[PDB]
Amino acid sequence: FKEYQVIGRRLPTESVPEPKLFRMRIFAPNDVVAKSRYWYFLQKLHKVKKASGEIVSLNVISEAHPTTVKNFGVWVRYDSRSGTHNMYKEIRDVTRVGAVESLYQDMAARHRARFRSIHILKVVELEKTADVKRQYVKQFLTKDLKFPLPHRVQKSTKVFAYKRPTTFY
RNA sequence: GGUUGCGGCCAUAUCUACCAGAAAGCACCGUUUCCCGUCCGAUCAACUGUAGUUAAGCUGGUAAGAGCCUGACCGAGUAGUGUAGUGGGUGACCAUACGCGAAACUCAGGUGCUGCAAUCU
Repeated sequence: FKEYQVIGRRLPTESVPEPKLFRMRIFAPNDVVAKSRYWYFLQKLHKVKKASGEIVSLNVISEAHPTTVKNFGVWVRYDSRSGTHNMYKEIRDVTRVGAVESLYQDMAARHRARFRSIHILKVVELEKTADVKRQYVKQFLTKDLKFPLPHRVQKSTKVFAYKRPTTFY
């Protein structure tokens, strides 16, 4: 994934030139999917369609500080078999892109919700801990977090081995 | 501009209710010998433009009007739908992708225009 910015005009009509312009932080894998997802999200907010309209600018937004662990709040409208829900998941990730990648998996695992079902409504780095509502984020926001990785396992490149394996760590 | 004759598109011209109309024209309007037609000179026919009148018609104007039209990132890019999938879903159906795309609804504006001929403070 990447987080494309997509800006789009509509078109110019005689009588109304210089139209309003719009902008979306589309989390799309590439220029081409960006430009879909933008228009798919436009077509649900305005009376404009890729034909009667135009993209202005793709710009790939990069994470400002991409080696800092962040608590990303994300709101999601996802469509079930039955009915469509809102949500609010929180994701400890080092970028928006990684978060929103790893949300789509988390949605897919926990709700069988495919990428095409989910909308990413808003994404937000949460400044304060406390605003982190979910327990499963909160775990890792503890004063002096130490833990082990019990039951380590070794990928032997060979078939056999003689030493008889161990899970010490 | 008004009016008349013949008109074009055929309600932006229809309808409902209330006001205004100088000039001309229109009209209502008077008469029954003749042609003419009726149960009945009302209609139609003829005669006068004389006795009268804008009351009605006709025209124009008014109405948070009915209707009619036109438009709008008003609703709705919805509903629907053409194509695509070894997409979902027990299925019923649904979601997406490339496409086209309504109607009610909501608001705004409008409410005959116009041709030829003739005529009129």
